[PDB]
Amino acid sequence: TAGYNKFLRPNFGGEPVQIALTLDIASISSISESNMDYTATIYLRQRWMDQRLVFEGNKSFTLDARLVEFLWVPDTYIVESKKSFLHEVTVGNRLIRLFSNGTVLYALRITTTVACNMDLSKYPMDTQTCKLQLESWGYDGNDVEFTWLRGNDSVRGLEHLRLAQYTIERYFTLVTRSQQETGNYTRLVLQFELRRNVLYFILETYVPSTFLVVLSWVSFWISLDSVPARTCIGVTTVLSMTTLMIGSRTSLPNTNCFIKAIDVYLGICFSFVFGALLEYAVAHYSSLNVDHYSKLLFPLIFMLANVFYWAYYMYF
Amino acid sequence: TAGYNKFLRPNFGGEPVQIALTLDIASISSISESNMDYTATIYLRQRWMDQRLVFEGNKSFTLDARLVEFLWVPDTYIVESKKSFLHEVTVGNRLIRLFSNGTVLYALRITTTVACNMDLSKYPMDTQTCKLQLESWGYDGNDVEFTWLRGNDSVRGLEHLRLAQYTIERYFTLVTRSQQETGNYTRLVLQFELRRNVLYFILETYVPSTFLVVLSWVSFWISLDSVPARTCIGVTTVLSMTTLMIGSRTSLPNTNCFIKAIDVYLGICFSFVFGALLEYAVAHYSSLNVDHYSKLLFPLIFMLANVFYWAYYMYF
Amino acid sequence: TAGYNKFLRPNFGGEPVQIALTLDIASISSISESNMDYTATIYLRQRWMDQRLVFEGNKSFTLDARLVEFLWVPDTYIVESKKSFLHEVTVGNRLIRLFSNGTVLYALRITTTVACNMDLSKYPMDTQTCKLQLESWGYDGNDVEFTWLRGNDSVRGLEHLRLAQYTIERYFTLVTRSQQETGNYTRLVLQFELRRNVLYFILETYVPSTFLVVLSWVSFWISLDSVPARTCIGVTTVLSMTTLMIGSRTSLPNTNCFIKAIDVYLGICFSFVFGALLEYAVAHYSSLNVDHYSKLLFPLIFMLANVFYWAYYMYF
Amino acid sequence: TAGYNKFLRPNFGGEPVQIALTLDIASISSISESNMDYTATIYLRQRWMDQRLVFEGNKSFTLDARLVEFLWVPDTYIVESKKSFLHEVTVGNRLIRLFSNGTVLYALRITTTVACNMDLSKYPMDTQTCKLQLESWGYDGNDVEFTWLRGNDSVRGLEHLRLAQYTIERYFTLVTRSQQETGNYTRLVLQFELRRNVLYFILETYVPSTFLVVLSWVSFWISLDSVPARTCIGVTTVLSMTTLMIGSRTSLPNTNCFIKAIDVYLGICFSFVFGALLEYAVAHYSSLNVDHYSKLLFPLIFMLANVFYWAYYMYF
Amino acid sequence: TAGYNKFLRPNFGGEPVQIALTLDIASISSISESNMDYTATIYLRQRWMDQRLVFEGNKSFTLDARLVEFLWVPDTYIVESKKSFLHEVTVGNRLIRLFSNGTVLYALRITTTVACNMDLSKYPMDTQTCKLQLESWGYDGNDVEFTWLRGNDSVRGLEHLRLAQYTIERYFTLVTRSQQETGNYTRLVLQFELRRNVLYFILETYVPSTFLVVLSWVSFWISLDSVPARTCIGVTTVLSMTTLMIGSRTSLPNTNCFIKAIDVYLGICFSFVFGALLEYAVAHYSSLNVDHYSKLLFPLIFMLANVFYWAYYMYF
Ligand SMILES: *[C@@H]1O[C@H](CO)[C@@H](O[C@@H]2O[C@H](CO)[C@@H](O[C@@H]3O[C@H](CO)[C@@H](O[C@H]4O[C@H](CO)[C@@H](O)[C@H](O)[C@@H]4O)[C@H](O)[C@@H]3O)[C@H](O)[C@H]2NC(C)=O)[C@H](O)[C@H]1NC(C)=O
Ligand SMILES: *[C@@H]1O[C@H](CO)[C@@H](O[C@@H]2O[C@H](CO)[C@@H](O[C@@H]3O[C@H](CO)[C@@H](O[C@H]4O[C@H](CO)[C@@H](O)[C@H](O)[C@@H]4O)[C@H](O)[C@@H]3O)[C@H](O)[C@H]2NC(C)=O)[C@H](O)[C@H]1NC(C)=O
Ligand SMILES: *[C@@H]1O[C@H](CO)[C@@H](O[C@@H]2O[C@H](CO)[C@@H](O[C@@H]3O[C@H](CO)[C@@H](O[C@H]4O[C@H](CO)[C@@H](O)[C@H](O)[C@@H]4O)[C@H](O)[C@@H]3O)[C@H](O)[C@H]2NC(C)=O)[C@H](O)[C@H]1NC(C)=O
Ligand SMILES: *[C@@H]1O[C@H](CO)[C@@H](O[C@@H]2O[C@H](CO)[C@@H](O[C@@H]3O[C@H](CO)[C@@H](O[C@H]4O[C@H](CO)[C@@H](O)[C@H](O)[C@@H]4O)[C@H](O)[C@@H]3O)[C@H](O)[C@H]2NC(C)=O)[C@H](O)[C@H]1NC(C)=O
Ligand SMILES: *[C@@H]1O[C@H](CO)[C@@H](O[C@@H]2O[C@H](CO)[C@@H](O[C@@H]3O[C@H](CO)[C@@H](O[C@H]4O[C@H](CO)[C@@H](O)[C@H](O)[C@@H]4O)[C@H](O)[C@@H]3O)[C@H](O)[C@H]2NC(C)=O)[C@H](O)[C@H]1NC(C)=O
Ligand SMILES: *[C@@H]1O[C@H](CO)[C@@H](O)[C@H](O)[C@H]1NC(C)=O
Ligand SMILES: *[C@@H]1O[C@H](CO)[C@@H](O)[C@H](O)[C@H]1NC(C)=O
Ligand SMILES: *[C@@H]1O[C@H](CO)[C@@H](O)[C@H](O)[C@H]1NC(C)=O
Ligand SMILES: *[C@@H]1O[C@H](CO)[C@@H](O)[C@H](O)[C@H]1NC(C)=O
Ligand SMILES: *[C@@H]1O[C@H](CO)[C@@H](O)[C@H](O)[C@H]1NC(C)=O
Repeated sequence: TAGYNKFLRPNFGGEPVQIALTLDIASISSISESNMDYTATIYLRQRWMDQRLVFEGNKSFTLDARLVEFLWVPDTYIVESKKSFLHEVTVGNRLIRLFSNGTVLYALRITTTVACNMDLSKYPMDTQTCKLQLESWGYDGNDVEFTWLRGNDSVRGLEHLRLAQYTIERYFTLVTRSQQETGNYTRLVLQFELRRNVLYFILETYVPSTFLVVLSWVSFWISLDSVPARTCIGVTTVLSMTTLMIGSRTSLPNTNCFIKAIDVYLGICFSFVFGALLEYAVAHYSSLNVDHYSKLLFPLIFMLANVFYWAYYMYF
Repeated sequence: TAGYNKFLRPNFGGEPVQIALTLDIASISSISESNMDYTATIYLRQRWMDQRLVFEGNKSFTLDARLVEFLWVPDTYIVESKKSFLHEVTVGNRLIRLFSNGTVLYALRITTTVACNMDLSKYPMDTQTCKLQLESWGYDGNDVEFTWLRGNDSVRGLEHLRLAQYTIERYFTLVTRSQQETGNYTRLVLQFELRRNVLYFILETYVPSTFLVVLSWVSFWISLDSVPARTCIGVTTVLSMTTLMIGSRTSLPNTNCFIKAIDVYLGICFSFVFGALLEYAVAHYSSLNVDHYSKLLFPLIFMLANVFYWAYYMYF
Repeated sequence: TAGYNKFLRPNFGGEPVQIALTLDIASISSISESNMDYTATIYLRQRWMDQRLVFEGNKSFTLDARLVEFLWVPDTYIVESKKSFLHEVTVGNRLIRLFSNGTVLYALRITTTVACNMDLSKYPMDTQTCKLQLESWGYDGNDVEFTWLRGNDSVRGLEHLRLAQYTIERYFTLVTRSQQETGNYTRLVLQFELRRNVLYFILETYVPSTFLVVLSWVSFWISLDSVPARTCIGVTTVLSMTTLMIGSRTSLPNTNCFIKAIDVYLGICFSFVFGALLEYAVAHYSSLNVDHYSKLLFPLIFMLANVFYWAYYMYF
Repeated sequence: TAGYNKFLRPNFGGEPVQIALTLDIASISSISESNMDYTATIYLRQRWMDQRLVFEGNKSFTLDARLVEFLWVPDTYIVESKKSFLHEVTVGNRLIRLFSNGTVLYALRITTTVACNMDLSKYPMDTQTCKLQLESWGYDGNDVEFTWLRGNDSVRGLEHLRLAQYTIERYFTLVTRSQQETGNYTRLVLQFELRRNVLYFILETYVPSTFLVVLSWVSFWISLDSVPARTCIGVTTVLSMTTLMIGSRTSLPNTNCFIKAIDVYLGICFSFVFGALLEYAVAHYSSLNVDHYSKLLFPLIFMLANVFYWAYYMYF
Repeated sequence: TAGYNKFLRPNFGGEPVQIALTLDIASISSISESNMDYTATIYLRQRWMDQRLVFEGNKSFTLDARLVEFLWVPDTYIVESKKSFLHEVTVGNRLIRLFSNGTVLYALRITTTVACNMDLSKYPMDTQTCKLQLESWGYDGNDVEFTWLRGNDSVRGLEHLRLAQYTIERYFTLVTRSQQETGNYTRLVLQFELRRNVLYFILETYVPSTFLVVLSWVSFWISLDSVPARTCIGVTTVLSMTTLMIGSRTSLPNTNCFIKAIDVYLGICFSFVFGALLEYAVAHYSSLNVDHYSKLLFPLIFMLANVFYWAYYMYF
């Protein structure tokens, strides 16, 4: 039998081993944009056929995890894993199940940290297509062929997963063929699109900015004769805009090097406030008309620009 | 005897193994709302019957932990564990106790990090029903049946536990039947309701906000003739409200994406201050009556709104 | 001999093993009030008698640490340890010493993190009685009896330890009997009282608050005729008190949920400043006497209140 | 055969083992300037010839990773590694491939943290030449000779790598000879120049500073007759410059002890603002001409100084 | 031969083993004053004579690291290590070299974290004499005698090490005799004096404070007639001094409980500014002479006090 053949894959020499995969994401622990990765716990299930491990019977038997050290198991590995570990809570979280016809069920609880590149250009409404790829580290396509057990039904838990900030709406599984120097491999890629919620940032960041712009508009009505009111409203507007900029800049650490969307909108609001103050100063200098015309020109142009920005960042 | 049968569960083929469970939470190390989990140390005790491990005698014997590697132990596992480890202080923290009739006592010190979903909508008075679920990773309900030794007496230490911010008032144990693709499992769920203290946030955050609103009310009495006093009181009110908002927003990191309760109350206070300032400005503009009427209208309506908010967030 | 009896404790069946303990705290690495624990390195020494490990001779012999895997060692464990590890610098930091009459010396370097509950009510002058408890995880009092080798002598290094913020003044060792569900255990508890230094917080936090209150007192002498000086002194007082409050609140993270002592004193100072400003405003309103009477009333009452607070928080 | 000769290197005594190396940087996880290191995942491939491991055949065979414990593998090590670990996702990420003529392919997934010294003098445009050096820890040049399989081809993935803040433009591999006390070693050094992006810091930090200097220039046009406008513009300029300095100083922790470039430019801008304010004060004192001459002198000299600084920090 | 004698030290019974030590600090990774320790990577080399490991020959042979598990190696350990680990990059970073006459070379790459007590009284110019002590954990002076191979030449890399903030100027090695309860041990202590750079803190913290004091001096020239200029200069001075105090207090976390030197100097500057403001207020009150006399008295006394402070904190 397979005494010292545990190093030899089933059908050592000839047809490769067809391993069917099943994934069950118990929970996506975190999604770090600063480190550009995601930590998630998965229930990796693999099913192959070992002709040397067959027996006479009708039913299957669940064996201890310590038997894994005596049998052959596929060298499955996450392609873009930075740090992963099999859970050892009480014993090794390994399920091994031997079947009559040779089927071997191998289940593991793996907490993995996969790095998916994130483009934060449309940061408030960005959709990140993050992938979890499983491949054989040592055995190429001529030795191990990885396959999905039930297509897109193989992966479970992603449909009902609701993260803190993101939400999976479209996930699917593919059987790609990776071409490396050592050889050709069959890679199983489960890719899912994480879309951040849109309402939170609007009601918590965009609404205060709109209120600041409204206060800047109101600042036009107050004239220079009432210097206390003008000074107070200007101080409040400037201080609130500075605090809003600070709060927006402190949400995400200085790690990204792209042009964001919330930053552009806040810069537009700050530029509008600065231009309003500069126009008030210029009107005062010229007087010692324009303000009345601005009181009607600013709302229409500002609303049109806001609609243009929204149409640009939602549709095209 | 069970020479190589340590991989075989007791009564391998036929009736399952009835394992009685006992829990003893020594300490809940932390409760992280940002990561939405809790780290706690538990004294997991399991009792089953091994017919192959029986002997002739009357008394029980405590064996070394290293004997665990030679016997069969259940593959108990925490369902929602992110990171757990058996303590190795001097030796492996394992108690194995063999009995005359076949009873096996298996005790472990496990520091586990279980993720329980937290809803922070009523954040100052939120009650989180966090669960600790134990299940067999490999053996289904037809092989291992998990049971509580003494019902709700089995779990000890939760009644006398007093955390820093929370307090357990109602905890109970259930025997649920989890239906997975591999098979049906008997899960033991100890769920406990953690209720945060109510007085600390009221006396440290709500009271300063009430004092700020009182100062805003007092600002009405001071007229425009004394510009220094009005300027000082307005500056103090605005600066204090901004600092209070900053302190409230820095307590919890930017991880939750829900509408909180302390945020709503602080926003109401900020809106009241802003409306008071705007009404003062409008009254000054109209004069160059309303303030006297407001001095009587504001207290009653404000108190009624506060009572309505309290009744909404305490009862229904 | 004890071929496979390494799993069997000495005198397996009958009188228990009397293990004498010796502790040597090399350094208390940290004392975290936010996590409510302390990390310290200890030189754990255990001495028992193994009748099966006796030989003919007169002298003792130091054996390699790898021999520990072949002998029986007590399952000593820290009762409230959150994370501990035996040091592996070059080899395993284990001293095993075999003696002629059967004495076995077992020394380990253990960096442990013990959680001791901290009451921060009198935070500037709090004394925390933190304990380090050693117990047998598996063997009860009928199998292993833990004893202190030399009573309060046994523990060394605590008398000469001077931490950054604390100072041990009274430490002692007790032999308690813990009653658990599994059985009764002999626990060795070394408890030490850590007292924080009193002068640092007085000279760095209380003195600036006293200077702020003195400046608030001086603010009474300046009249309303010199509006620049009054405005400057008021701005300086308010800004300094806000900065002092911020610095006091940022020293300890938002983890405790108790009423502190430094917070109470700073709140008293802030209330005094606010009351001084309010009284100045009320006197100005009434004039358009009281201030002169206050200039004499405030010092005596303030000093008496400070003495009462000091007597309350030092003696009773 | 090589029964106990796994401790003996191939050709034990005589000609050394020629090991050909291949590197494949899957991802550079992080580049920490505060800790002055970089964490990256590499696919280390080694090819040597074991005369004792030859067999009769024509094709190669991929063996299990557990066979590595039975064969001889080179003691390759990263020279400046602070913390590294071979990935264990499902099994040990080891590829072992035995060939007919004796070639042995050994592939490992290693996440390493190499410390490369960073000179942050020209911090916005600094180019760091960070190295990854592989050497034999035990076997000197007379026992193991490390060689690159394909010269600069050998390393793959660096050309297409685009980090968050840096960009590799020139990387190359060298075979150096390290002279140590124990012996002479053949070190394989892959050194790559990481150049930080230039546009982000200009458009996000330098542009606000330029706008602040422009506002300071505009402050000259406003005269002392309009004290509200002058006070507002001065307050805005000072507050904005302080906030910009704070934001620049909070980007990098207080770890470097060098004279940076962004700090010098921001200090120049702050000195310009302070000198403008001082000159305005001096002109007011002298009046109770210079400002008109300054309105023309400042732009030319400021632009020339900026061009000189740019030429200094880009070319020489 | 030494079949089971690997637990027995060479010359088991009689003369002790003379182990010659060699140190090579590859890099001091960090020096944490908050935790009062330093993390550094060392190349620990030990040379002893094993009479049972001799063979017939003329040359030495480098054996695999896995042979270490079969031989006897000294139980060297860092006396004040909080956390250390032998590097496992590809294999165990162990060099074992057997010689003809019995010499055994044992080299290890150890990243260690040694706690050296730090006195931050003269914090800007503090010199910390931090030690790295190596001792035998189990074998006393009658079993293992640790010796330096070449005295001060034994340690390499410290002379050319230039850290971020510190600089080693005087390091030396000593053979001390530690007296413990178990026995007397030969400890090898390499102690080095780390001196922080003096110019960085002067040009980045002391220079802004001096500029603030200069601005406070200039504030005397401006009279009360120009209230805008006086208000602006006072606001700038107070705000800049507060920001400088905040920046100085945020450099080091609230962990030390000593009287620093930079804190004393900044407090002196703050007291000077406060006294200048108080003297201006008192002069204004008395007028409604002193300022002219102060304009000459302040520079000389301030310079003399600064020189006295410098002489105190540099020489005696
Ligand atoms: C023992 O037998 C071995 C196999 O039976 C022999 O190894 C092979 O040796 C040949 C040549 O000696 C190698 O061919 C080269 O392989 C290179 C790497 O694949 C090729 O480079 C091309 O491909 C890589 C990968 O995509 C590109 O990155 C690169 O830019 C280029 O396009 C060469 O072009 C060439 O084909 C062959 O790869 C080796 N096989 C393996 C598995 O390494 C070995 O030489 C024999 N030894 C003796 C002494 O006879
Ligand atoms: C060797 O013997 C094995 C067992 O004796 C055989 O394995 C079984 O094979 C059958 C069909 O070949 C499997 O039946 C299917 O199982 C699917 C998964 O359970 C079912 O899917 C349904 O259930 C899942 C889980 O709830 C849902 O997620 C899914 O949406 C769907 O509702 C199918 O509907 C179908 O029943 C059976 O499960 C296999 N058993 C195991 C333990 O995997 C094996 O085929 C035999 N091999 C040979 C060569 O004869
Ligand atoms: C095989 O032999 C075993 C021992 O020889 C048997 O185990 C014992 O079984 C008896 C009853 O079947 C147990 O008695 C109960 O134990 C409970 C737990 O101790 C008690 O509860 C009380 O004490 C706990 C602990 O303090 C409290 O928390 C609780 O609130 C309550 O006050 C019960 O009151 C009762 O005494 C005994 O404990 C078992 N021993 C052990 C070591 O578990 C076993 O049943 C035998 N099996 C067969 C098939 O005969
Ligand atoms: C058993 O055999 C061993 C080897 O066969 C012997 O070890 C050698 O012993 C000799 C002298 O006893 C050593 O020579 C010295 O080595 C020093 C270290 O290399 C040299 O120092 C110089 O080089 C170092 C390293 O560059 C510099 O840092 C230093 O400043 C100086 O420039 C000495 O100058 C001198 O050569 C030799 O190194 C040993 N070999 C090894 C591998 O250690 C051993 O003595 C024999 N024992 C007996 C009992 O006979
Ligand atoms: C078996 O043989 C063993 C050794 O052959 C015996 O162990 C020794 O037992 C004697 C007394 O029974 C111990 O003497 C005491 O040791 C104390 C600890 O050293 C001393 O305390 C003094 O020294 C310590 C350490 O510096 C100080 O901290 C303390 O304050 C005090 O000054 C005592 O004063 C006294 O000497 C001896 O130490 C033991 N040896 C060891 C290695 O532990 C053992 O008893 C024998 N058993 C039987 C049954 O005969
Ligand atoms: C899964 O669904 C995707 C669409 O989201 C589709 O492209 C793919 O073919 C599906 N895979 C299978 C085979 O079910
Ligand atoms: C434990 O308590 C819960 C809640 O009261 C109850 O539903 C359950 O039946 C109890 N279990 C036992 C066995 O007492
Ligand atoms: C240790 O000290 C405590 C406190 O003084 C005392 O109660 C106890 O009895 C002492 N133990 C011995 C054995 O000296
Ligand atoms: C690798 O590239 C460097 C830089 O061009 C060159 O100096 C070196 O010789 C190259 N090595 C080989 C073997 O091509
Ligand atoms: C090492 O140098 C120190 C002085 O730096 C000296 O005290 C010591 O004796 C020297 N050791 C030897 C043996 O060279």
